[PDB]
Amino acid sequence: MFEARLVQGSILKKVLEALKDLINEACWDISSSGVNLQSMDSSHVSLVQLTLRSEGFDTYRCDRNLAMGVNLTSMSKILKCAGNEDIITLRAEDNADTLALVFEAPNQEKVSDYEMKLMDLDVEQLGIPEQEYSCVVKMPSGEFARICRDLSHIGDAVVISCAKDGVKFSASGELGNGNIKLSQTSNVDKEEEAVTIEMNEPVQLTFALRYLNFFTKATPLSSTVTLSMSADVPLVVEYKIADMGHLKYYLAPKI
Amino acid sequence: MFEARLVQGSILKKVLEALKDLINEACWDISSSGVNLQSMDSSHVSLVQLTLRSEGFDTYRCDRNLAMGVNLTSMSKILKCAGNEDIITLRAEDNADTLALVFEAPNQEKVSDYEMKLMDLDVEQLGIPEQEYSCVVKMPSGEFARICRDLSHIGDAVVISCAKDGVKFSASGELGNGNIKLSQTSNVDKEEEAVTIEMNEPVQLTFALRYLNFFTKATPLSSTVTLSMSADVPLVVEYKIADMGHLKYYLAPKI
Amino acid sequence: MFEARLVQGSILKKVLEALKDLINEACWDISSSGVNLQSMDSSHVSLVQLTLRSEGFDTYRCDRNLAMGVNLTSMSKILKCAGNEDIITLRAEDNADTLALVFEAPNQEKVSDYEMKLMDLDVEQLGIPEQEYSCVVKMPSGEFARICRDLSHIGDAVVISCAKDGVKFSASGELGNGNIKLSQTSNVDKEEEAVTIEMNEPVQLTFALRYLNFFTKATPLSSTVTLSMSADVPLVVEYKIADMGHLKYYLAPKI
Amino acid sequence: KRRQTSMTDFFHSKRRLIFS
Amino acid sequence: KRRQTSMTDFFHSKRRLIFS
Amino acid sequence: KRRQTSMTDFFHSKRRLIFS
Repeated sequence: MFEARLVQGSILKKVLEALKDLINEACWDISSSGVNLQSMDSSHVSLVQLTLRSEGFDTYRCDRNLAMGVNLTSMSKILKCAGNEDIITLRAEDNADTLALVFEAPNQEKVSDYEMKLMDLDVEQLGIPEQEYSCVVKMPSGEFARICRDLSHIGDAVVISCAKDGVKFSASGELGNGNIKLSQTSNVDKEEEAVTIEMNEPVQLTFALRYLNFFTKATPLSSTVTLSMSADVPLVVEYKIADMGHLKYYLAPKI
Repeated sequence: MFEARLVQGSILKKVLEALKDLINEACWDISSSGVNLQSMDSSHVSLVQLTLRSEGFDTYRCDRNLAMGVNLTSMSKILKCAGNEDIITLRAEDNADTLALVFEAPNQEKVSDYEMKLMDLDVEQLGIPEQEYSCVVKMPSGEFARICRDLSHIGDAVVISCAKDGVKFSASGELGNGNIKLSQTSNVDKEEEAVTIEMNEPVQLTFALRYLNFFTKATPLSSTVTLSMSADVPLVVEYKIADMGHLKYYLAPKI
Repeated sequence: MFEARLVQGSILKKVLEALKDLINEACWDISSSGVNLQSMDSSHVSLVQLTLRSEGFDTYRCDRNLAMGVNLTSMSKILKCAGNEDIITLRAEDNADTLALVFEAPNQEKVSDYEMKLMDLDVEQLGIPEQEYSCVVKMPSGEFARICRDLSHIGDAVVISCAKDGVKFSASGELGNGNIKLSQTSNVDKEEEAVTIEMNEPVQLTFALRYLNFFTKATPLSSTVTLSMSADVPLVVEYKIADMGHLKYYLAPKI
Repeated sequence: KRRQTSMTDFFHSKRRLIFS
Repeated sequence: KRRQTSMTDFFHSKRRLIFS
Repeated sequence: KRRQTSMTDFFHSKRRLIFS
């Protein structure tokens, strides 16, 4: 028996609104410590790692580990049937090939029951090494999304160049070029609206903007976003899920 | 001479925004008691009955009965040219093949005149028996629209099962199933936000969701909606037009 | 060296959002008195004349005159990368085939640099005679846009008939006709919301509504719009750019 | 379910000719 | 109406070559 | 730039068979 009661259900909705466009299908690993997901997109250029820790839920029960082959399209379709203020319960058995989703409205007098068909999956998982990165930039999520959106008008690629005092995003195309320079902020009057940079060595990397534009659909999950970059390795775009866990987008560079 | 002055003109706009997508053409019957419409869609699966009583208008004049063959597409196009706070006057003769629509703005200094070409029609009208229904459910219109919209993500059909203490809407497709259970409300603190059920016998019927989604475009007409169901007969979806009349959508079941 | 610092940068954005759909490419003439543009659309049915006087900018420097062949599509794309509260600087050389656009955010800590490729152009310019018009109508811009939008539902052409006490816009199509009559307002309680008419002789002209619908995309530039009409000559649709200059749309009639 | 019925399976159909 | 005129039927056309 | 790499050029790929 697996049962997770989550009061702030909208979170999960957001989780599915940040995934279903990048990955159509994924394996959801359910354990006593919570929910884990890892999945490359069909082009294997990007990867996603989702973590929803058990303490994030209002209640949580998981006797034995379960691997749920899930169609994220249908799951997003089902989560579309849940309100923002809805309390959502996930429930699954062991000898059952489905996932139950119970939506409770704040009346209380409206109750929804949804049974999602689970599927078979032949997927690839990657071993991700626990490492330290040369550049770590913490910035507003909306700012990053806006930057990617804007530079998407210039070219296909974006050059992220991080120094110690500033982070720059550049783009070049047949109409010309564009440079966006964000300086470090004196966070003497704030905390989340600030742009901070932790640098060991200056880093310069080039990435595909379409994948980043796929990534920035996790913006409603957090007011902040962190970018981890090292030389000639995949970029990590992390969104923190408050009182819950995180969502990480890995993107292979253009060496 | 036929002349109807309506201060709250937006109503009529709504009336045309709830019809033109389901029926492209209809006969408008004008009499001393008001305006009546009855029309099946091209597939004859659904029917619509519109009633705009004469006392609903600010002023009303109708000497002899008139049958106006009207293209609801062009009529909606014309009503798009009227503001929400506009006072609208309908005027027609007997030896004229057009309908005049006068739009008055709340300045007063803006005046609009529109002449709509009327057309010939070979339509089918149905004899609708005055009857009592087994189940009558009065619920919020936005709630019904939301339910149809949501279950439209699951399957093509919706199973409405009404008991004495609750009304349920179910749907099944190749992604799984979904159940939505609305309980009766203790209307001790409300009137329009409540869900009430008048039942003679429990009723279970299956309907096509696309037609219902056509029906729910009459939502701006009222805050409430009533569902009349009996065994193996067309469902009645009624929207009350305040201080005016009503709009009824009949939908044939899937026996 | 040419350098124009404009604090209210959104203006320029609007300028490009009112042009790029009607004309894809244009020559920007830069002189000590400011910026001038003149360009017919590809069908030569309409013409546009833009004037941004130097006193409208916060700072302005122009040593020698410059003719910049500009792709308004790419320029609009670049201006999409600027915020509404952004301070925008235009900068160009003489021996350079590009235009620099610097966007400054109100932090101040965000800085954007964009280099736009300039192009070669073989364009036609018209000699526009300085004349007096028979009818000049000053009216709300949103009102004009709304009227064009509405009459676009009736027919392809609009008949503007201006007398001394009122201005009328008519349209006819296979669904019927429509007349919109705006009377002169007693501006005893207003200034910009008023409709005024200066007439030497009553004027009646017919125009294509698609071009006017192209014109009304300059609505965010001003709360007012002026229509200059004389017999069998192009209509002038002028939008005033506050503390800056103007934007004029000339439209050839249907004689 | 089995078959999607129509409104004419329940109500009597009256044909009407409207001129305008 | 009869014929949709153009702006060149009223104003004199000056051709210009712009290099950039 | 020169070549768009993939995630498998950096991380070791583990194939998994999930039944449900």
